[PDB]
Amino acid sequence: MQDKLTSVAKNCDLTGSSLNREVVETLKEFLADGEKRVQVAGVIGSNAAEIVKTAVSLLFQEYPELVSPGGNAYTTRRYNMYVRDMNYFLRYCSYAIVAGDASVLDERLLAGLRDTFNSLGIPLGPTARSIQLMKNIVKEKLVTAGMTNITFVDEPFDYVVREISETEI
Amino acid sequence: MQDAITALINSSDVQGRYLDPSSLDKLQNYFQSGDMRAKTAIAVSANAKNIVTKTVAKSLLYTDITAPGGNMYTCRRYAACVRDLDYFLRYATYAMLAGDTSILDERILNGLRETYNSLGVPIGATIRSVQAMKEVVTSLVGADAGREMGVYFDHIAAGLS
Amino acid sequence: MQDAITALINSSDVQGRYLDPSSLDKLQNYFQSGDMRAKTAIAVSANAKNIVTKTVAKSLLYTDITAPGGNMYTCRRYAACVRDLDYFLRYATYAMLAGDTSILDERILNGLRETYNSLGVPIGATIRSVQAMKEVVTSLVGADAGREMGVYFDHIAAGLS
Amino acid sequence: MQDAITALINSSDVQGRYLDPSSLDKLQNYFQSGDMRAKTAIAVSANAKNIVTKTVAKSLLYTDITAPGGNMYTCRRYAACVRDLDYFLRYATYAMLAGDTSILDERILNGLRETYNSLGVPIGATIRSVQAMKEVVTSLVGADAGREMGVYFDHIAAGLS
Amino acid sequence: MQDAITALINSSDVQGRYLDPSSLDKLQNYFQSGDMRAKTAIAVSANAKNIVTKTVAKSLLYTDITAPGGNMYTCRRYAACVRDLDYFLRYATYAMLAGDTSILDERILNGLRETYNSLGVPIGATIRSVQAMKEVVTSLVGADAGREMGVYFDHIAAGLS
Amino acid sequence: GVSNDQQGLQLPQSYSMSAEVRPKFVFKQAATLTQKQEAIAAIYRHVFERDVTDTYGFTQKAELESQLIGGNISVKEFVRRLGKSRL
Amino acid sequence: SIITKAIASADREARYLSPGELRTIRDFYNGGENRLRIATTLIENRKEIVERGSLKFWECCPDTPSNSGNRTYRASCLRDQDWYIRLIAYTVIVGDVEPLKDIGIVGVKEMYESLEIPLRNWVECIRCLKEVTLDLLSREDAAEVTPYFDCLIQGMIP
Amino acid sequence: SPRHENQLRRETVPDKYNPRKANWAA
Amino acid sequence: MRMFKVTACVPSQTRIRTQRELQNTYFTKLVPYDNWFREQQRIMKMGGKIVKVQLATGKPGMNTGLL
Amino acid sequence: SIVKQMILNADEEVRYLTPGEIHALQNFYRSGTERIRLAKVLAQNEKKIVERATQKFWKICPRTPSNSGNARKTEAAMRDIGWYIRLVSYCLLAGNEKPLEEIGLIGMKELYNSVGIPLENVRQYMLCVKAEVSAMLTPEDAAEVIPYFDLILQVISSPGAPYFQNNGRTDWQR
Amino acid sequence: SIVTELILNADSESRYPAPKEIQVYQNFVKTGEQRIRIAKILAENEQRIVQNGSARFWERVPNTPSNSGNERKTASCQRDQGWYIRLIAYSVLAGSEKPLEEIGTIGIKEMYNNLEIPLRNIVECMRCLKEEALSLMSEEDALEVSAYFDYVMRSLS
Amino acid sequence: SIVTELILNADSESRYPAPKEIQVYQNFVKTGEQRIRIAKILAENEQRIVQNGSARFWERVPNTPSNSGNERKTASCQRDQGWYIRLIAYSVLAGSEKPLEEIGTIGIKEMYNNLEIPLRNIVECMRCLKEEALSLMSEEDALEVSAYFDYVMRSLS
Ligand SMILES: *[C@H](C)[C@H]1/C(=C/c2[nH]c(/C=C3N=C(/C=C4\NC(=O)C(CC)=C4C)C(C)=C\3CCC(=O)O)c(CCC(=O)O)c2C)NC(=O)[C@@H]1C
Ligand SMILES: *[C@H](C)[C@H]1/C(=C/c2[nH]c(/C=C3N=C(/C=C4\NC(=O)C(CC)=C4C)C(C)=C\3CCC(=O)O)c(CCC(=O)O)c2C)NC(=O)[C@@H]1C
Ligand SMILES: *[C@H](C)[C@H]1/C(=C/c2[nH]c(/C=C3N=C(/C=C4\NC(=O)C(CC)=C4C)C(C)=C\3CCC(=O)O)c(CCC(=O)O)c2C)NC(=O)[C@@H]1C
Ligand SMILES: *[C@H](C)[C@H]1/C(=C/c2[nH]c(/C=C3N=C(/C=C4\NC(=O)C(CC)=C4C)C(C)=C\3CCC(=O)O)c(CCC(=O)O)c2C)NC(=O)[C@@H]1C
Ligand SMILES: *[C@H](C)[C@H]1/C(=C/c2[nH]c(/C=C3N=C(/C=C4\NC(=O)C(CC)=C4C)C(C)=C\3CCC(=O)O)c(CCC(=O)O)c2C)NC(=O)[C@@H]1C
Ligand SMILES: *[C@H](C)[C@H]1/C(=C/c2[nH]c(/C=C3N=C(/C=C4\NC(=O)C(CC)=C4C)C(C)=C\3CCC(=O)O)c(CCC(=O)O)c2C)NC(=O)[C@@H]1C
Ligand SMILES: *[C@H](C)[C@H]1/C(=C/c2[nH]c(/C=C3N=C(/C=C4\NC(=O)C(CC)=C4C)C(C)=C\3CCC(=O)O)c(CCC(=O)O)c2C)NC(=O)[C@@H]1C
Ligand SMILES: CCC1=C(C)/C(=C/C2=NC(=C\c3[nH]c(/C=C4\NC(=O)[C@H](C)[C@H]4CC)c(C)c3CCC(=O)O)/C(CCC(=O)O)=C2C)NC1=O
Ligand SMILES: CCC1=C(C)/C(=C/C2=NC(=C\c3[nH]c(/C=C4\NC(=O)[C@H](C)[C@H]4CC)c(C)c3CCC(=O)O)/C(CCC(=O)O)=C2C)NC1=O
Repeated sequence: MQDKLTSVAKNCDLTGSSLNREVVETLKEFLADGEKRVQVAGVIGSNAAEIVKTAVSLLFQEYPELVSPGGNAYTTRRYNMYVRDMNYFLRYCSYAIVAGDASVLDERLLAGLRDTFNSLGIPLGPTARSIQLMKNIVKEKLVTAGMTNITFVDEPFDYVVREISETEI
Repeated sequence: MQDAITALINSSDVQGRYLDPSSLDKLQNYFQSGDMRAKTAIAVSANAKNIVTKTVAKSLLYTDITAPGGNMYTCRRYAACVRDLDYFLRYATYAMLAGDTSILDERILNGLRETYNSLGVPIGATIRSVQAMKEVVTSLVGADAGREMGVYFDHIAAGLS
Repeated sequence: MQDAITALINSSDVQGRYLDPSSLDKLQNYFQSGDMRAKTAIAVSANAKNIVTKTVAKSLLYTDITAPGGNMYTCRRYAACVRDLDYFLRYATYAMLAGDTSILDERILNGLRETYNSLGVPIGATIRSVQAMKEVVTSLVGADAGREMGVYFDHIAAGLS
Repeated sequence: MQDAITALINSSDVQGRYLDPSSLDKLQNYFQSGDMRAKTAIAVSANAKNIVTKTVAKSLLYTDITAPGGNMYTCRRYAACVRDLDYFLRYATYAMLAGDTSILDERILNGLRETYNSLGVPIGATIRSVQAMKEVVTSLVGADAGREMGVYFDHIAAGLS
Repeated sequence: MQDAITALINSSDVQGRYLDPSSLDKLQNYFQSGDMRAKTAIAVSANAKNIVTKTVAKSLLYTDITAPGGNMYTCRRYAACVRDLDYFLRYATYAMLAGDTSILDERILNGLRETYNSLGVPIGATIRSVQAMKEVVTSLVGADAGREMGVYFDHIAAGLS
Repeated sequence: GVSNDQQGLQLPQSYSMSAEVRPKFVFKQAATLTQKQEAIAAIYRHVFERDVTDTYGFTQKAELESQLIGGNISVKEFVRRLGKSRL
Repeated sequence: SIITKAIASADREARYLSPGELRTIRDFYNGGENRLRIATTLIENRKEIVERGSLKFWECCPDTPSNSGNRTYRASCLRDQDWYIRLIAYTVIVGDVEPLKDIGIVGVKEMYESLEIPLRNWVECIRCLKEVTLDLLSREDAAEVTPYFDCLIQGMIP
Repeated sequence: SPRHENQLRRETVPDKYNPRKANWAA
Repeated sequence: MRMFKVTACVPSQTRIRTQRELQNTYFTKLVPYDNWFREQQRIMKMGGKIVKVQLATGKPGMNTGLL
Repeated sequence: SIVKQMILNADEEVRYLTPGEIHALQNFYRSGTERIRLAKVLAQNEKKIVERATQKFWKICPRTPSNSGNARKTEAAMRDIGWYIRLVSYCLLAGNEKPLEEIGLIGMKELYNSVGIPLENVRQYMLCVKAEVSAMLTPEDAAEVIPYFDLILQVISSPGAPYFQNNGRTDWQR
Repeated sequence: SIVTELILNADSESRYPAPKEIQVYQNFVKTGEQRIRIAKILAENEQRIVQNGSARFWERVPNTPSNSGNERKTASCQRDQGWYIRLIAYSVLAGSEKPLEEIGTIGIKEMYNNLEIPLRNIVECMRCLKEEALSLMSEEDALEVSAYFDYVMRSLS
Repeated sequence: SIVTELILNADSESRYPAPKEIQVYQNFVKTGEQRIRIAKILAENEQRIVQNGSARFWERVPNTPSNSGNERKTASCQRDQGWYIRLIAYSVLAGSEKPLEEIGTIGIKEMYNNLEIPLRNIVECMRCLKEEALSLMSEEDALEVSAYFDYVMRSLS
């Protein structure tokens, strides 16, 4: 996996344009938000359990059939698996927020995720909904902490959804 | 793997019969050729690094493969290609000693095309490299031994394609 | 691993003779004790966690070893000690069911002294906790069953030192 | 292993008390020395292979140890000695960076003396080569940083004695 | 392990000198006995099972070793003893072919006494069995080859003492 | 994770409890010969995917087995020698 | 990079990034602009660096394939020198030796042994380039740049 | 397209006088 | 081939986190010479202690005949 | 510590520390005086923070072992909280959370299960302690210290509060 | 025995014995009287079993080392027959073939090949001994005993 | 030695030397006179080979540490040449490359990189030594000696 700086530096040699003006501008823009990325990751790590618990409770509110008999969140075994996987998603999204690059998600979260979920019958719609709920809760916590320009926080979660959701149109 | 003797034995065994005179003649031909096969193996073993260096020089250097964005870009990929060529040369020597291409199919060619496609390794470029290696070996060990080794080099090239 | 029946069988086998009336009496005694042994095994299997918790509360808590500078200080070493006690209890139950201490010798006491000495685990405190576990098991299951489990716990403690 | 901070923290934690002012002064001293430690680590890392080359040249070459009948005779034993010296230098740099000799005890001297005794590796020559390595490092990084690194080189030599 | 040629080479290489005329004469002597060595090895290979059968019948059967309480009692221990005798014969053949006892010291006698003492194997009975096997091999292959094999049989017996 | 290229993961205890149980074999030099042979058969079933030792005439196995039964080597060294075997 | 190393260390233990690792990452993100300025200085002066260093290298190491009359060898050597100067600049941008190691240190000995180019000559050339670069950098910037030259030299030494 | 021998064409007056020599040699 | 008779105690440093079954950590075994450096490094890096090392098989200072 | 972690990572890969790791070590060394000042501040405010947090905790959760009328249990609970504050100070000095993990986090749930203390009570106590630490320290000192208390809480926060499948009423106790 | 088999089964899964294992253990220890009395009738009738079985075995297999005019060979063959009867009594007592396997089955082929005793002859003698011993007990008692006899024959083939 | 190799090949299968091993052993044994003669030739002409090879190698590689004007370096290089001739004699005597491997081949790259000796220069010196040595014996002996010279050269590469 790579972070933003590593990918940009390697692309500098790959593309043959070296350290031109556009690369310098993108590097400066990225470095301007680095402290905010670290702060966002700190907030996510300090409130991980609360975020996951809130998101899973809201998911079971919006999908009451999940916890009913025959549902996928039926029994504490599957409930614990739900919580565990949502923690996985939150952890790797925090990693991607720090790195500024989505390669960590590609290599350690999304590679083979669809195969696993098809094998185990894990529904993807509720998975995307839970990721979006976690994203909303993280945004609420960041607004509470006083952060202002936190658009990049949307990038991992949304991206993950786009990678796991099926094609409808 | 099976060599020429084992290939003839297996051909006779599926019919449940001893080696017929034609198979015995093929066996005697292999036994007679074993001396030049050992000589070729000695020469290739002694000049393997030079062979691979000349192969890369006449096949891959100063093309786009070694440029950034090529598949031999960075020293790690260059060394990986050199290692693959070393494997090809060594197992061509094995097959030349054994008198048949079974070892090449078992240890190299089974799924090598799929692996190369997955990794983005250009098949045409490595086929060109194998043919250049065949020319280099022919230049080193002579015409007859070069042709004998080129049989297995051509087998490798066909298996890649 | 060995049990009472196999122990008697081997004792008669080294002599090359069938089980004498003394050995048959011992075998019958084991057969009669089997029902009580099964009841003790069921009770200990049902109350293993409670037994270990009561043992720790009785012997190890509020002593020097659990205070800072002791071997049961920090949560990791506390958990390790609890896990060790759980294994002691389970293998004592195994030995009680078998009627022999051989499983304790080969599974628990093999290399345990050396590991404890290398790691600095206090053997005196371990023996004290084993005796406390014997007392707790006796208070749970009864007197005779407590006596049998106690003889196996005493074998463990003697093996430790 | 442990470093200076970890050693002080553990020495305070076994007593169940915060870091006393003596420990805080020691921690401040380590933090102040950290700049020199990092500079020395960078310098040693930049010259590791040359350091080992000079060590062998000035300690072991052209002595009876590299002559036939010596322990550094044959290429494999020479290579083994060079490998050992490389590991010695890397772990001494680790210890100097950490400001603690515990890593030397855990990952250098842990069974090394017994291995050398069983293999017939001359302990006197090894200590001489370690001292030569200390001298080479001192000549590279200066007298003060050289002395600081020589503390851990001398710890290695004393452990091997 | 070492054979005769490698032993001479090692002794000469420790001095860092070519093989002196005495070592060359010893090498020629070893070279001129290779045919007898091969014949003896083939004969022992062909009669190994019968040799072990005769050895057991001559030195171990109808004694207290095979009686209950003896170490050759039960089928597993009898099979283990026969297996050990087979190992002794095969490695003595290896040593006879190699012209050196290094194979015995490195693959037979390395801590054999310690394992025998730990398990209670009677070393005196084993040495008697080795002598019986030496006598059987001498009676099978002749006087000269019998004595040649008996050299390594005596080496095994001395190693067991 | 065993290295920096491998991720670390967590499994709730409920998933482990509900899952099928692996029968784990531990080799002890004090165990009887039958139990040692059972552990050795387990080693063969894992390394070779099946006890192929008798089928292919793995006679050298005997020596290895002795070195394991007498306690000279461990299961780790036994497996290492099996991996380097001709079988 | 150090960001990637910290993320991998946290991932191995199945834990979020600890406050200390976050502090380290924040410090390097703060230093990123200074590293970018240093790398820009390296890039803008790469041609003079390569020119002076190559002249010095052919003075001190004349028996080398680039200094043998072959135009292609000399051109390839100069291209490689420029390549390594640019790689050091990019790895200065990143702040750790990881990009330079991944592109031109892992397998460099094998690549140049296959090319039949002596690695000691490469060490001499990198030494000359390092000296020329240090001539035009402040001591503070040299503290950032020099260790990558040293890493390359160590990776090139047989 | 199994033949690539046409693309393996590999890849004059010296550009330096007195090559591979040191300055100011005694 | 040269063999080392090695006695060691290698406790597990992560048994609480992984909840692996308890294993005996004090062992004595024969390690081939070619694997002993790596084995010793592994034991050292796991925090274990190497108690005794002996050259069980082979002779010190041998120049040939190692196979 | 951070130095120990870097050395262990380098030794696992059999290599010297990279220039970036050395620079991170140099930054950590430069931050040492501030770290020591923070540790001293935390040490000097230990007793008062513990006392106020105990008051708040007993106001919040009365049905606890530390509020069962046993003086030994109360002393043990206050001692445990002081120990966790001490471990946080160790983390401040060491530059990472390793002292906390190795002394009071690995096996903490198992320890409290064996001793008999409900972990939700421990979590509420630690939340009260975090509130007290935030109240006493300056905003910068709190911003530097609170993350370690949040790290402690994250270990014992699941499963548990919050609960959302309710009407929000808390007076159902009767 | 059955007890050690159940305990090892539980130990391999790192768990206390399951209720079904406990029930099997209790059912086994209940039959101790029957096992002891079967072992007793096996010990008291060992001589006649050996005599009748050897007579029948020599009747059907005359060309055998024991029936070759050697006194010591005949004596040792009858000793072996008695030893295997004793081992089967041990197996009856233990409730499993473990004593027989440990004492006289593991390595039986190697031992008897070293002695140059044909294995088919010993299988025939074991069959004769089984048919002689089964006639001296109730059919319900025989269920165990015959099985153990089969264990000797299968291991010897 | 090849005898050790074939014995170990037989032992790896826990089996007496098969006819292939015995044939190899007899073939090796029957060439003892030739191998001893080759070893004597190499020992007697060691200084001549070293001198002529050093001359040719310094002509081919003028820029080498041997002829950099350092007397000790020249002496060390010539001693190395003599040592490798001796090791090739050992390998000829033993019938295998094992003495050469265990004395002068395993770790040769590490040792010479520590000494800062270019490996290509040593390869060229070994080539010159091989050319000098093969000119002092018949073709049949040259076939055996060149194999081990090529082994050294390949280990350096
Ligand atoms: C060289 C002629 C061309 C070339 C090669 C190249 N290959 C890789 C990577 C791999 N090559 C293999 C090959 C084999 N697997 C086998 O089982 C065998 C039989 C012995 C062979 C030859 C494999 C497995 C890999 C992947 C593992 C690895 O990366 O080492 C690379 C590197 C690719 C990368 O992205 O790093 C390269 C460069 N590439 C060319 O362009 C040449 C034409
Ligand atoms: C608790 C009563 C006492 C205590 C225990 C304690 N032990 C360790 C370390 C280990 N304990 C074992 C135990 C076993 N090994 C075996 O083979 C068996 C039989 C199946 C058992 C029970 C082992 C292997 C270890 C090593 C570590 C590991 O998990 O592999 C510790 C930890 C020591 C440390 O962290 O340094 C502790 C605390 N200590 C006391 O003070 C109690 C009296
Ligand atoms: C060089 C200074 C001296 C020297 C060294 C020498 N060592 C060996 C063999 C071994 N050395 C080790 C050493 C270590 N193991 C560790 O874990 C560490 C800590 C990092 C060290 C230093 C080991 C394990 C071995 C044996 C295994 C192996 O080599 O792989 C030899 C070879 C001995 C032989 O008989 O072949 C030598 C020569 N000898 C000297 O004379 C120098 C003074
Ligand atoms: C027969 C002459 C005597 C005898 C032998 C006996 N040996 C064992 C056990 C072992 N024997 C060995 C020996 C070797 N194993 C090897 O791999 C090699 C080198 C190829 C040798 C020499 C070993 C290691 C053991 C222990 C492991 C095992 O059980 O096989 C036994 C079994 C003893 C027991 O049951 O513990 C026996 C009976 N015993 C006699 O009484 C004869 C005089
Ligand atoms: C100059 C200081 C030294 C030197 C160099 C030299 N190089 C070549 C040829 C090549 N160099 C490369 C280099 C790289 N490949 C990569 O992926 C990278 C990125 C890290 C680098 C730097 C390559 C691929 C080649 C092959 C040709 C090509 O570019 O396609 C030569 C010519 C070799 C030949 O045989 O033609 C030379 C001379 N020579 C010296 O003497 C200096 C020490
Ligand atoms: C009788 C059914 C068959 C038969 C037997 C026979 N046996 C021997 C000699 C021996 N038999 C044993 C047997 C055992 N040893 C054990 O440890 C066990 C397991 C408990 C058994 C069964 C042994 C050890 C011997 C050797 C002598 C001794 O006891 O000391 C002979 C004599 C052979 C000879 O002298 O060469 C014979 C004939 N022969 C038959 O024909 C029957 C099929
Ligand atoms: C000559 C062909 C090349 C050459 C050689 C050279 N060697 C040295 C010094 C040493 N050479 C050795 C060699 C060996 N040690 C062994 O154990 C073996 C295996 C039998 C060999 C071959 C050693 C140990 C040394 C160090 C000195 C010593 O003998 O104690 C030098 C001098 C190095 C120095 O810096 O003094 C040289 C020059 N150099 C060439 O250019 C030739 C290609
Ligand atoms: C073995 C069978 C089994 C059971 C029973 C089980 C229980 C269970 N009860 C739950 C919730 C809940 N359960 C309760 C209430 C209570 N529950 C009780 O057993 C009490 C009698 C009662 C309180 C008096 C409440 C209030 C919730 C919602 C918690 C929340 O707000 O998230 C949940 C979480 C899923 C959800 O919120 O729908 C599970 C899994 N899991 C299982 O696998
Ligand atoms: C540094 C690692 C470490 C910790 C944490 C630790 C804790 C610890 N706390 C204990 C007691 C105790 N701990 C508490 C604590 C609590 N009660 C409450 O209401 C609170 C919510 C909670 C605060 C954490 C209580 C009440 C006891 C007394 C229990 C008893 O008397 O049985 C005990 C048992 C008795 C003793 O050893 O004194 C231990 C081992 N030991 C260690 O080595």
